[PDB]
Amino acid sequence: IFEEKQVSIFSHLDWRRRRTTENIPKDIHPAVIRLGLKLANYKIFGSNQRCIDLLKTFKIVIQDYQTPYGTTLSRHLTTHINSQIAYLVSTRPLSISMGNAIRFLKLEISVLDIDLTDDEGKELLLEKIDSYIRDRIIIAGQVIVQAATEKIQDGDVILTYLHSSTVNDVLIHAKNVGKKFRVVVVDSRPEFEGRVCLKLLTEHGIECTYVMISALSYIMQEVTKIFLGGHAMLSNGALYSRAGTSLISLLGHESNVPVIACCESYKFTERIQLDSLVYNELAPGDQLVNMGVDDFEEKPGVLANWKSVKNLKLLSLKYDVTPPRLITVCVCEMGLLPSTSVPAIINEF
Amino acid sequence: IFEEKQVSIFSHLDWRRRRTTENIPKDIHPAVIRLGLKLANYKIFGSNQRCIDLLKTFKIVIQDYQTPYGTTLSRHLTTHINSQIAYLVSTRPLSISMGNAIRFLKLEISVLDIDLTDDEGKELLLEKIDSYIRDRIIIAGQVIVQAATEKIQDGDVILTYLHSSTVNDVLIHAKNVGKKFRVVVVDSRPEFEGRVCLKLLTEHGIECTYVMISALSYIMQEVTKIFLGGHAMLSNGALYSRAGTSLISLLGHESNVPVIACCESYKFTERIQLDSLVYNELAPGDQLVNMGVDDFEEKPGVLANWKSVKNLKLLSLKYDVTPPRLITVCVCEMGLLPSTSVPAIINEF
Amino acid sequence: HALQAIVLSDSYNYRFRPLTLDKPRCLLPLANTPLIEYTFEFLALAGVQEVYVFCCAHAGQIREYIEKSKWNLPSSPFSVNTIVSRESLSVGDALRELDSKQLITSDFILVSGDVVSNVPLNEVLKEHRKRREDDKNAIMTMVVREASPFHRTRARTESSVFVIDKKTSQCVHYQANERGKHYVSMDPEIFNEHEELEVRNDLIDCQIDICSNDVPALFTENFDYQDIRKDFVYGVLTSDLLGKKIHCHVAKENYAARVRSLQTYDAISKDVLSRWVYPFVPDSNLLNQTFSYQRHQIYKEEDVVLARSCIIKARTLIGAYTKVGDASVVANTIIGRNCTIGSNCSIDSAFLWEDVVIGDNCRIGKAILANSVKIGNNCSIEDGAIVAAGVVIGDNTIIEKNKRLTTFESHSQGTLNDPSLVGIGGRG
Amino acid sequence: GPISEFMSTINVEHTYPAVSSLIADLKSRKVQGPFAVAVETALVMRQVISQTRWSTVDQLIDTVRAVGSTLVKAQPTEFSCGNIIRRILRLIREEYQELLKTADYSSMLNLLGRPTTGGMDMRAVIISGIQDVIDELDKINTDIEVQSMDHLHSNEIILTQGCSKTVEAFLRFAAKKRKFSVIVAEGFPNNQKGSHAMAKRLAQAGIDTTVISDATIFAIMSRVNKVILGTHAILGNGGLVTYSGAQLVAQAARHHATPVVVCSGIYKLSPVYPYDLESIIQLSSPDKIMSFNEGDLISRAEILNPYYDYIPPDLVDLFITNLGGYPPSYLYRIMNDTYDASDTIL
Amino acid sequence: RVTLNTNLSDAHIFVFKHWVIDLIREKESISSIRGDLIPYLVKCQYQKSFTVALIAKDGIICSRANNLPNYFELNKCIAKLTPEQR
Repeated sequence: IFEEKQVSIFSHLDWRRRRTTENIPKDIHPAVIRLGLKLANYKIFGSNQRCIDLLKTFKIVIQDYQTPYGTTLSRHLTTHINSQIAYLVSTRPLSISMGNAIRFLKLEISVLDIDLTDDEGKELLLEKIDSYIRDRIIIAGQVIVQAATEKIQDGDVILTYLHSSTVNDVLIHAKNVGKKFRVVVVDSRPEFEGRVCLKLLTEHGIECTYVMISALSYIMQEVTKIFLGGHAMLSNGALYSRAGTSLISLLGHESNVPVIACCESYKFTERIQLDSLVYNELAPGDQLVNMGVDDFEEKPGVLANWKSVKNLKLLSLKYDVTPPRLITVCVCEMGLLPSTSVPAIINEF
Repeated sequence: IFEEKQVSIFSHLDWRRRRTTENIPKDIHPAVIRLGLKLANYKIFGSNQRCIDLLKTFKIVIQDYQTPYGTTLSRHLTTHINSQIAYLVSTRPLSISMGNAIRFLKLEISVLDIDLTDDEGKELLLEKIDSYIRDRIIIAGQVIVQAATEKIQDGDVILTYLHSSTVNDVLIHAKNVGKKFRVVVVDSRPEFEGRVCLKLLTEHGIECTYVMISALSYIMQEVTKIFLGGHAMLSNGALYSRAGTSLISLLGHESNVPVIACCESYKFTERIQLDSLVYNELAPGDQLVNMGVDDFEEKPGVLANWKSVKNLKLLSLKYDVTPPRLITVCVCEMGLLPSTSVPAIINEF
Repeated sequence: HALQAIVLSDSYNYRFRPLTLDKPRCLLPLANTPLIEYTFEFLALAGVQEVYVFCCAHAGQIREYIEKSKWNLPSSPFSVNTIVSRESLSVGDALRELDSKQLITSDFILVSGDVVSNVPLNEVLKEHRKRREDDKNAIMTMVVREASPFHRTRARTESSVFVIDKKTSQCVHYQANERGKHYVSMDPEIFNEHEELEVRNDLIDCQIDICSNDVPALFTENFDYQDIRKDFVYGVLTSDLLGKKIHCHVAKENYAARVRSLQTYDAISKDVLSRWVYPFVPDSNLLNQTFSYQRHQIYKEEDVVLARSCIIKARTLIGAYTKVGDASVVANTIIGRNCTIGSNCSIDSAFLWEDVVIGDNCRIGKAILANSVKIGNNCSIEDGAIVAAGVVIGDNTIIEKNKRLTTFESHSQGTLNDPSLVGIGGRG
Repeated sequence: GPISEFMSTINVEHTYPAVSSLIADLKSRKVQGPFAVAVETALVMRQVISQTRWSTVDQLIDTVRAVGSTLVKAQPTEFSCGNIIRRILRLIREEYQELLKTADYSSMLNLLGRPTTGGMDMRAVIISGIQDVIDELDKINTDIEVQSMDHLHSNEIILTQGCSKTVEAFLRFAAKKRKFSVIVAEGFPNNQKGSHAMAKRLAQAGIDTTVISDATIFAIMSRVNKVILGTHAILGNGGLVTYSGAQLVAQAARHHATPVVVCSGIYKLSPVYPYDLESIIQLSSPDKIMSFNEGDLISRAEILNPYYDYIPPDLVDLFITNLGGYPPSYLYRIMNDTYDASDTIL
Repeated sequence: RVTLNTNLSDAHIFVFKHWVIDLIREKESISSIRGDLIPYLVKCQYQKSFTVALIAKDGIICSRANNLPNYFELNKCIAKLTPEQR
């Protein structure tokens, strides 16, 4: 139990990670272990890609699952997966995409017909997982890409933030179909995921400009359109994405630049956050220590001993909540919709 | 230590008062004592009258003041005055108008350049106290009144909050010159000064409507003009008046109603506060116990034993910082000016 | 600390030789600024207090500029003297000669050609100094810049394989990257006294060397040495010099590079338009120009009038008093003071120095036109061209593919007047 | 009208060695930042007044204006230089006008009214006034830090960006009595190293310091009581030339209704009207945001690193100066009592 | 960039993909697992009928406590193993 929430505003955020397989429970599937290691040690691993790998992992878990004598398949498979989840959660907090897919899988297990034999039950679950990835993630993503690349006019200067697989695929596809444009890649500390983006975009021959988020004001005067890949859309219409995304949207608003949020409908949640502190994810403050424009290359930082230093704390939040009034349009597989249509789309399932 | 700055956002506000004369220092002049009682007791007078009475009392102080011949008038009159001030500020925190008249008197204590027989020395001093009271307060007030009155048009529905001498004079004068208008009086808890206003204005035969501050939104739809008296005008252009004044100006702004601040120049201050909490005056929490319709009629309240109840605290601030953007015009004896031009006037003295 | 530096000008003078006939190489403008000034600013940054410039080709005009320069003033950080010796000096020849004069006092900086850099050599010196303080058989530490192997600024000369002791930062192996050389052959003895080595093919060999006072004498001895890398470094490693050690300082910040080739001249110059070597940037106006930076890296001096319907595109630098015609395009191009561009032209990836006049309907690109060159109307020029010293081209002529013009008496083709090459103003 | 005219280079070098050395160091970015440039310029001016010989006030004025024009052009976005010049230029003018008649209102009324030994060895007096500037440039951090007991209170949360000796002195002074919290957004890429160092010094004073990335500025903004920023310069329209990313703090503050307080000495106030921001914003090396060893990336992409950021005048709520606390609307009167409004263009 | 080390000795700890035994019955003048190790080769023509990503091999270096006695380190390893009191 962790209950003590003290003066610090960040105190409630869970900071405990598991980077190794030391003292691991014996009931954890090998496929889950590998996923868990990739989760807490990867650096660019899209929210979509996280969900896809999770579902494909659960497929292996279910396939190899043999129901015990102490229960039917319905009641205990949820227990076995609950163990796999708890371990995965310990490595790194679940994404909204992962959390939603989990609620989906748990549901279909409970609505499994008991008259089905265990092999028919497993076969069916794998069918629906296959259909979930196919429809809700892949096809939905394709629709978003085409619908969003539609809004790109010749002469546009598209701003993007960090590394968004959705936005990346939109920009690339735009280049392919013959759209004439250029891109502003905005990057940020503690980790320069925007360089991963810049590499991908330049490899496809897309004309790019690379700046830090501090130079936002300067570079915003060249931007015609802003494209954002989301982690989740809140039910009040707010966009839940990485880092400075709200800052991009805020300064984008002041320069009359349309803020376009691209998010698959399966990443819509019923949660509504008012501030960016209540639901977030802490990143290790040690990332902020070494500063000279690189992640692991080493030369001693001024804040290296910050844990030992009294009253000196470092932290980097992974996400923030961009208010709905700063988002112009939400692009999903349902088409271009006002972001306040999120809870409406949810009921349509 | 004499200090207590804790988690309570009201912990720093001076709550210490002197309600009786018990153990009163010996060197305090009688006229100062009675002023100390009336300051700490009366519900009836504010900054303008506080300043006038303060000065007239100090003349009596200086008039009855006898020079010791170990020193003479210039070095020691300022010390004797300081004694009277220290007692007065312990009965009730000094108003801005009082503090500014204090700097005036203290400055003029010093500038007399070792000159005169003392009696002549007293003689002038009372002169610019007489003149300070004349020019800065009374004459200026009359100027403000006629400056403000000519802004009143036939058919106006004018809102005054509480009981303000300056605004009351404007309204009374307005009907005397034969202007057709009606007054909306907005009152508030704990004590109801708006009644004293309503009493006064109806005795001068002015058409009046009376509502509580809770009914502000409702009654505002009838209002065409809002007139405000000020305890002080801040150097950033903000109005520092009674506790509910900002709410008057805020809802007035939302209904496209002009907010007219009427303040004498000598009540301008160099002070700039960004919120209503750093500089304010605490009113007795027991005032909030009385069940509402009347005050001091003795009704017990559920909250009567709030002093003994843990986590239960009663609170009533006396003052309120109204942001410059909510004040339409500031009416002083210099004329109708943008409120932001206050620090300019302080240079023209 | 009294520091000195030796600048081998006139070194790569033969590479730019349709040019370097009127001016010298070190007086050639990179971005409307003579190359010698970049070198001087870098040395001044390094804290050099004494400069010696070996030169021959137009050594008079060189010495004149230096005489009338920023660096001959009382405020100048160093004292610059010049050395005139018989042309085509090798690095060894200059150093051997340097020894006969006992000019070298303490540790010194040795650069060949012209260096464009903003690397503060201050810390490299103290590193070199303290390294000598403990052991005096360490005679040279080479400043090199980290990079990627295929890096654009990493050319034929800069492409070399280094093997450095990861803790002592001592170079225990060097080999230039030649084609047909498919291997790295190390003598196994190195491994029993150096044991965490790092083989590096990612470095840029700036050839900015910090040498000790021994080196000139060490060149009097071993009189067969000509190139600072090819012979000297090879000698220390394969033990022609028996007990000498050399070190590397791999800089991880800023900029270093040398203007040696025509292509390096192009490479560095646009690395300068990009703010890579700050504050040494056109709009810093060190020689009291009037440049201003604008978006998409376009640099404009004052008194520059642009026609409307004119399109100056990205990476373009325009000198003062330069005029461009109607419906003309200038993209990614250096242009000097007092140029005049005709109407309806297209200039792309080209170089225009002072007083260059261009007629109408011209297609210029990937080209160097030296001062005072005048081009007629409807004349087309193409990549690799180089038009030197006021060579005049007349109406309706085509020029192309690396051909080097001159108005002089030597090997490259061409001469002045109306239609040139053909209708030749020289006949050959 | 510079000093390249009215004097040769070698004459400047001999007569005014300080001017030559300041020009060189302003161009080479050796002397750097508001304070360093202010002090150095003021010392160089002391030499100019000491060396220069004139018989007429006007010769002195235009001589200084010429030296000013040249020093300004050397590094034009270091407004601190020209301000010191304009300050002395006014100091000269009214030392003259009271010497003018010891030998005995509105600009709106000038439209209707009357049409139409002085200069030398007031030098001794001029030099004194220059020293008066030096003294005032030292009292800036002390005259400002004292005001922290009127704005910084216990348990408040304060947001700051980059590094400002002024802001730091401001915070720590209140911190030796009152206990509060400070969130420091680093000024990546430029003010990065300096801000981390300041953050450590704050924490060592017991101010409970939090160091965040620049992208975190919005997320934590909702819990911040007050924004206290430093600046590089304050321009003619009351605008702010400040260090990179400071508009992120400004915009996010306005969006969260958080007050923006600016701590700056009056000497950073320049009459230069920002007819532009492009000429204002200087760009440092791309090396700071991208390593040069990224060969593919740097040859295929425009890489920009602004050194400064601009903040519109209406985003600042309070100016804490050495003279005291003033609203942005009062900067108008601060100038007209400091510079002479003809030296605005030097 | 390659880091060289004769300071390192093989701890004979290995872990392979399954197909590496399909790299141990068919191809085999193979020796010793240290003879094996080298001819992974990841580069050049390397013709030899591989069956499938690109092959890869990683090394990991410790700080303390791991090596093997094949030689007479047995004397030293035995000596090295006295972390005991009672």
